[PDB]
Amino acid sequence: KDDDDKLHSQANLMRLKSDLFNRSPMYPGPTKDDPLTVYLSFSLLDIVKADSSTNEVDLVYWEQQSWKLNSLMWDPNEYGNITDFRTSAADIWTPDITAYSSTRPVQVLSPQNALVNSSGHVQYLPAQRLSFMCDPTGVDSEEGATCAVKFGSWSYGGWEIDLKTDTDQVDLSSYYASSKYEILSATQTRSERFYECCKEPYPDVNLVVKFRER
Amino acid sequence: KDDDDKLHSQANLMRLKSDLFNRSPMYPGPTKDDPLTVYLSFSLLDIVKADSSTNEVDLVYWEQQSWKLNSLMWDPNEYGNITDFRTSAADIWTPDITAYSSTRPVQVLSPQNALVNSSGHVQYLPAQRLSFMCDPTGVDSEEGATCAVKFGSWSYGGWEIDLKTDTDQVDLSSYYASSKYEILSATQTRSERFYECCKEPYPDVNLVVKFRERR
Amino acid sequence: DDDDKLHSQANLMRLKSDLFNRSPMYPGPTKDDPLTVYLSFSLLDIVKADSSTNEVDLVYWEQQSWKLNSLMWDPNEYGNITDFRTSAADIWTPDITAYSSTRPVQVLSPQNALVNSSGHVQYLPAQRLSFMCDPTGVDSEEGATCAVKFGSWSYGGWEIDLKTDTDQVDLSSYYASSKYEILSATQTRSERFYECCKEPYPDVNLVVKFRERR
Amino acid sequence: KDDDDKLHSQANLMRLKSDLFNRSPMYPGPTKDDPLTVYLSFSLLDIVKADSSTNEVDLVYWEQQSWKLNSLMWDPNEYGNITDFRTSAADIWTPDITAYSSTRPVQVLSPQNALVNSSGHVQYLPAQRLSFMCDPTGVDSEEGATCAVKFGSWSYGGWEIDLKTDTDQVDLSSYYASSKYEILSATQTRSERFYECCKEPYPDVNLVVKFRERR
Amino acid sequence: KDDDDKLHSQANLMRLKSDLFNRSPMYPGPTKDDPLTVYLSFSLLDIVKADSSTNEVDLVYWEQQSWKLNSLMWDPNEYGNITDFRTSAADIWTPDITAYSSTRPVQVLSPQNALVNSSGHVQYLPAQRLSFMCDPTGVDSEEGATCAVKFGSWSYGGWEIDLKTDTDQVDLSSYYASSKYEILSATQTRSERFYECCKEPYPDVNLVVKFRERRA
Ligand SMILES: CCN1C[C@]2(COC(=O)c3ccccc3N3C(=O)C[C@H](C)C3=O)CC[C@H](OC)[C@@]34[C@@H]5C[C@H]6[C@H](OC)[C@@H]5[C@](O)(C[C@@H]6OC)[C@@](O)([C@@H](OC)[C@H]23)[C@@H]14
Ligand SMILES: CCN1C[C@]2(COC(=O)c3ccccc3N3C(=O)C[C@H](C)C3=O)CC[C@H](OC)[C@@]34[C@@H]5C[C@H]6[C@H](OC)[C@@H]5[C@](O)(C[C@@H]6OC)[C@@](O)([C@@H](OC)[C@H]23)[C@@H]14
Ligand SMILES: CCN1C[C@]2(COC(=O)c3ccccc3N3C(=O)C[C@H](C)C3=O)CC[C@H](OC)[C@@]34[C@@H]5C[C@H]6[C@H](OC)[C@@H]5[C@](O)(C[C@@H]6OC)[C@@](O)([C@@H](OC)[C@H]23)[C@@H]14
Ligand SMILES: CCN1C[C@]2(COC(=O)c3ccccc3N3C(=O)C[C@H](C)C3=O)CC[C@H](OC)[C@@]34[C@@H]5C[C@H]6[C@H](OC)[C@@H]5[C@](O)(C[C@@H]6OC)[C@@](O)([C@@H](OC)[C@H]23)[C@@H]14
Ligand SMILES: CCN1C[C@]2(COC(=O)c3ccccc3N3C(=O)C[C@H](C)C3=O)CC[C@H](OC)[C@@]34[C@@H]5C[C@H]6[C@H](OC)[C@@H]5[C@](O)(C[C@@H]6OC)[C@@](O)([C@@H](OC)[C@H]23)[C@@H]14
Ligand SMILES: *[C@@H]1O[C@H](CO)[C@@H](O[C@@H]2O[C@H](CO)[C@@H](O)[C@H](O)[C@H]2NC(C)=O)[C@H](O)[C@H]1NC(C)=O
Ligand SMILES: *[C@@H]1O[C@H](CO)[C@@H](O[C@@H]2O[C@H](CO)[C@@H](O)[C@H](O)[C@H]2NC(C)=O)[C@H](O)[C@H]1NC(C)=O
Ligand SMILES: *[C@@H]1O[C@H](CO)[C@@H](O[C@@H]2O[C@H](CO)[C@@H](O)[C@H](O)[C@H]2NC(C)=O)[C@H](O)[C@H]1NC(C)=O
Ligand SMILES: *[C@@H]1O[C@H](CO)[C@@H](O)[C@H](O)[C@H]1NC(C)=O
Ligand SMILES: *[C@@H]1O[C@H](CO)[C@@H](O)[C@H](O)[C@H]1NC(C)=O
Ligand SMILES: *[C@@H]1O[C@H](CO)[C@@H](O)[C@H](O)[C@H]1NC(C)=O
Ligand SMILES: *[C@@H]1O[C@H](CO)[C@@H](O)[C@H](O)[C@H]1NC(C)=O
Ligand SMILES: [Mg+2]
Ligand SMILES: [Mg+2]
Ligand SMILES: [Mg+2]
Ligand SMILES: [Mg+2]
Repeated sequence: KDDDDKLHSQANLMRLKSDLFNRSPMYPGPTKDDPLTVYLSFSLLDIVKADSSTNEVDLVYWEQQSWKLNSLMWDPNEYGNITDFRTSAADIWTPDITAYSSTRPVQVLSPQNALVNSSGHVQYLPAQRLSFMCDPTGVDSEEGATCAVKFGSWSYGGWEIDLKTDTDQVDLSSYYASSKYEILSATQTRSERFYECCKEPYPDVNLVVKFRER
Repeated sequence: KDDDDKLHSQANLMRLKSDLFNRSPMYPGPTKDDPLTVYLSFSLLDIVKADSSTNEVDLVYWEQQSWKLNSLMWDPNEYGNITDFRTSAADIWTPDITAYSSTRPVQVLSPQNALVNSSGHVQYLPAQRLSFMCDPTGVDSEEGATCAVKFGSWSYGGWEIDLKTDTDQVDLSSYYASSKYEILSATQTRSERFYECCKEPYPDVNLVVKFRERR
Repeated sequence: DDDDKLHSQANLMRLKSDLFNRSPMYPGPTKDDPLTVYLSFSLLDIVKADSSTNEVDLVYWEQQSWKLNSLMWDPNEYGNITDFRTSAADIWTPDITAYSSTRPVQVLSPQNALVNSSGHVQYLPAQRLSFMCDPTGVDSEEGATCAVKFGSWSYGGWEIDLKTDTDQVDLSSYYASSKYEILSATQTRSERFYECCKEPYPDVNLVVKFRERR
Repeated sequence: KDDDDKLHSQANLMRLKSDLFNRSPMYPGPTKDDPLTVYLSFSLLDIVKADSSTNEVDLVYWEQQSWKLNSLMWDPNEYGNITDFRTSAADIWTPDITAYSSTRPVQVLSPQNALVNSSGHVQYLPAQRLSFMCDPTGVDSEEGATCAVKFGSWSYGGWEIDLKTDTDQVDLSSYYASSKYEILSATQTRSERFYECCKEPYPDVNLVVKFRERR
Repeated sequence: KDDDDKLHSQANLMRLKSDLFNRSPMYPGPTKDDPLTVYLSFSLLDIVKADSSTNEVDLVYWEQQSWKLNSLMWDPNEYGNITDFRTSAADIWTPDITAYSSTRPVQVLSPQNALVNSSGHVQYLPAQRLSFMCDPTGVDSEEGATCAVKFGSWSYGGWEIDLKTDTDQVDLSSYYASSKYEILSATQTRSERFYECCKEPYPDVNLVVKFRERRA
């Protein structure tokens, strides 16, 4: 009936995945000769705690990571008109973006699952709680306090992975209104850094947040 | 013989799980062409802590999840008139339902097991302790504090996974009599979210709790 | 005697291979193959009673024991081995939970079971459980009282039956210098029934009367 | 060259590790017909905290375990004259020795790796942080306070696993000079019990620590 | 075309990793007959907390580790002129190197991935947070406190793994300027210790740190 169509779609999905993760090897990761661009964007849910005894602030946020792999492309016509699929992030290569000034291991607040689609684009959007080095002086004033945290590849330079922000403005829309702290401003900026060691540029995305007690 | 029956019974179950799990590849997940409906529900047990300095609350509750897969269906006459069986939750596909509001990784307080039966209905009922953003303010008065947390699939829209609920009434019959906090109202409310960007519905269940200090 | 030692080990490996490799792991109890599990508690310490969260922390040993026909053997075929120790991971274990725990149960002991030729299993693991309790009275003479129910999570009385050896919780191992004194501890079986759905459910109720020491 | 010496070096070890682990099953454990002697010795590094509110003390120490297995023996002449090698603690069998009074799961501060040598002796030294039941009362005085914690096999009796101890003196040579607590005495004593149940003796090693606030 | 080079790139590196890892057995570890030198280097980041009740301190740093294995070499010519690659550190051998005075299990703040190059050199650099035994006394003083922590192999002696440092100067350039505590000095120094038990040396690197409550 109509639900035989349900079967073919299940069968078609299995088949696509098989073609992708079994018939073909897992991605070795970007190389100088296969540079990759990773798009990074932040949405800030809560500032849970600002600790002036340890100088550590706790953020809860979503981090949108996306990038494209030719290895992940397919023609939806051969696979029953499937233009995408959800999958565990264990089954696909994921980038090593990390907070550079984490003071604690990051806690993952969301299922770790990615969306892949026919163009070979991947959307990974992990929700997480980060503790990072922040001195909150003046959080209780009106001018407020400001803390920065940088994100980027741990093991890869600009010639292998390239960071870009699609928007310079941090997304404040889902932030918690009844949170102890209120956001004056938050901005995600991209930078490039150099070392005498090597001529390769090293990108980071610097997250700057201004906030006060509420 | 009584023993011979116990024997056949077992073998039957092994064969049955074998047919589903070994012989067919585990279910790939829902698609638009093959949507899934998940029924949620909540049973309240304890509000353990309300933290005024961080604005977080600790809740201990049962979250009931149900769904149906044709893949899990079988004929009881085929396998010993077995109408249902228990299984480890890692043996079956489970839905990526998550509280969108959590401040700490959820902790599981019970075995992870699911009931499954002949028509392919899965029943999963994890006990959990959750910390989420809430404002305790006013919990020391008569009106109490009201807090809320949204649950829904993290990776899936309403055209793949659709959220539903038995009732709008949270189950308090199991709530801890001696808890530091007493519960005034508790509700589970469904809604669908729509974005500028996309035509697809994004459902959630909204758990709303009204609570105050016990004395 | 060396050879005798080598033959004892060969025998044990062979007995083990027959159960966990020759035949596939027990699917668990059912209506037509029900199981009885005996529970007995031994109370070690009450480490903390928190008045602010209404939580109590306990250290205790939980004796679980049961019979499985698939675990039987005739010692003569196997070098007169009448019992062995095994990793609890290797055998089906009943799913018994504290119903009113407020944290994940912490395991203090190696998880290892005793099996013998009649097919009886004995598993005792030391745990720290924190659960829902009202401490008030703990600073009085009469003392505070708390209770926790233990039973199966996903099985009913028709599949798993609960039973106790005695109604007397064992205090013989209870820490003398503990912050809290144990006035009484009882362990009582009860069956939960419904008008609605016809299958009994069991549980064992650990009730503890305790006060601050003087 | 001096390279060839290194290649045989590696190959003989890979070879030796394979003959023990791959071509032979893992040791089933001690039995009444095949008993094993375990040596337990302690070295104290720190007493981190005494908590007078819960009556628990937190201790950092090395626990040295030694035993000899016939199935770990080899002739050095036959592999490269290799008399010993380091392996992951998970590759071999380990005795299950536990603090009987621990109030939290133990935390390992060190890699888990053992040393094995040609006569079948194994030496395993995990650095651990343990919390055990102790009443700190008197730790602010001159006599200090005294606690004890028994270690032993959880699942095996004296006819299967035989506990012995190196010294009655717990090694203080590595203890931390600047600790909030000074150690007056630390001793490790072997002991055995009997039960109404059985004739088989149960050994434990009793670690008794006397300490007081340094100042 | 342009994308052809891309493929050969991907294929080449999958082939290289296959020859080293799936074709050859993971390295058995150093031996007295095949010893190894690991270099340690420290870059100090934050002293997060100093606990004067328990005398433990919490520290954040990067620890650079490098060694060389002949078994990890290749000719870049046979292999598309790949001169190095990134990999998970679970796929290679890593030295067991522990802070000896740790009071709580080390936490890792970064991805455990390591870089390997055609000469055979391996370079591994985790961020960690360490609780270790230190008495913060006179951290109030303008003169500060002083603490040290030892690092070495847990299971290996000096004839199997020899421990070295590139500079006796700890790298402070990445230190957090707004930290509760300021760094007066940090040194990293190689020690060697003999026991009666054996005539074999046991190396360690000592990290010595003098800090005080920051006043800016
Ligand atoms: C390998 C670990 N990795 C972490 C680093 C760390 O980067 C940062 O922390 C950082 C980056 C930009 C701006 C500020 C940064 N920063 C600080 O330095 C202080 C605080 C932690 C912070 O936010 C990421 C980028 C790069 O790795 C691809 C590094 C650089 C690559 C290259 C550079 O050495 C000159 C540098 C590394 O030192 C090691 C490498 O040597 C092979 C590295 O550890 C980081 O140094 C900042 C830096 C490398
Ligand atoms: C994959 C992660 N996922 C988590 C999200 C997040 O859900 C929520 O946060 C949320 C949902 C319903 C009601 C309230 C929610 N909420 C908030 O938004 C903040 C407030 C405190 C709260 O609890 C749910 C499921 C959906 O994807 C199935 C999302 C939407 C799908 C679609 C939507 O774009 C607007 C939106 C996503 O941005 C990603 C996609 O962009 C193509 C997503 O990350 C979440 O946005 C909130 C939203 C997607
Ligand atoms: C898998 C979840 N499971 C946990 C439950 C939980 O039971 C209890 O918590 C409980 C049982 C007896 C007495 C008191 C109990 N109790 C509470 O209810 C909380 C309070 C702190 C406490 O101790 C165990 C037994 C049974 O499952 C075998 C349950 C019952 C079986 C049946 C019953 O519903 C009709 C009931 C369930 O609601 C769901 C089931 O529907 C398939 C269940 O979730 C638990 O409800 C008590 C109850 C089921
Ligand atoms: C299997 C778990 N195991 C832990 C036990 C418990 O050991 C102790 O805690 C202990 C031992 C000696 C002296 C004092 C002990 N002790 C206390 O019991 C109080 C105090 C907190 C403490 O540390 C040690 C090992 C032994 O079997 C290896 C036990 C005994 C073997 C035998 C004994 O039955 C009485 C007893 C067990 O009950 C189980 C067995 O059933 C036949 C056992 O659980 C422990 O009983 C305390 C006792 C067994
Ligand atoms: C595998 C355990 N191992 C850890 C050890 C532990 O290291 C230290 O604690 C340590 C080492 C050098 C200098 C100071 C150390 N130390 C202290 O001991 C106290 C102070 C806080 C500190 O950091 C590392 C080096 C060596 O193994 C490579 C050890 C020594 C080799 C030899 C020595 O015994 C005579 C000594 C060991 O006792 C056991 C060994 O016998 C197999 C060992 O456990 C450690 O003893 C310190 C010591 C061995
Ligand atoms: C699959 O995913 C990628 C990434 O979202 C899609 O590429 C984007 O598609 C939108 C559609 O308008 C464009 O606006 C974007 O410019 C495209 N790239 C980016 C990063 O902006 C792609 O179209 C999707 N394809 C399918 C079959 O669904
Ligand atoms: C197997 O599982 C399904 C799912 O619960 C059962 O279908 C339910 O049956 C109950 C009892 O009559 C009804 O109240 C519900 O309306 C049904 N579904 C739902 C969504 O609640 C089915 O009855 C079970 N089969 C057996 C063993 O009787
Ligand atoms: C295996 O252990 C069980 C106990 O766990 C033994 O069963 C005991 O049998 C005796 C004699 O009938 C009873 O007195 C005990 O009550 C039983 N145990 C308990 C506490 O229920 C069984 O005998 C052992 N197997 C063999 C044959 O040695
Ligand atoms: C199923 O149940 C019927 C009784 O209702 C029984 O007679 C029949 O034998 C059972 N089927 C099998 C295969 O045992
Ligand atoms: C030990 O074995 C090695 C390698 O075969 C050999 O070269 C060496 O001579 C042996 N030692 C002795 C004393 O024979
Ligand atoms: C192996 O270690 C044991 C325990 O110390 C010892 O008796 C023996 O001398 C050692 N033998 C070798 C080959 O090193
Ligand atoms: C690899 O490592 C060594 C040590 O850093 C370095 O000197 C050598 O140049 C590197 N090989 C290259 C350049 O690819
Ligand atoms: Mg028959
Ligand atoms: Mg013989
Ligand atoms: Mg040769
Ligand atoms: Mg070509």
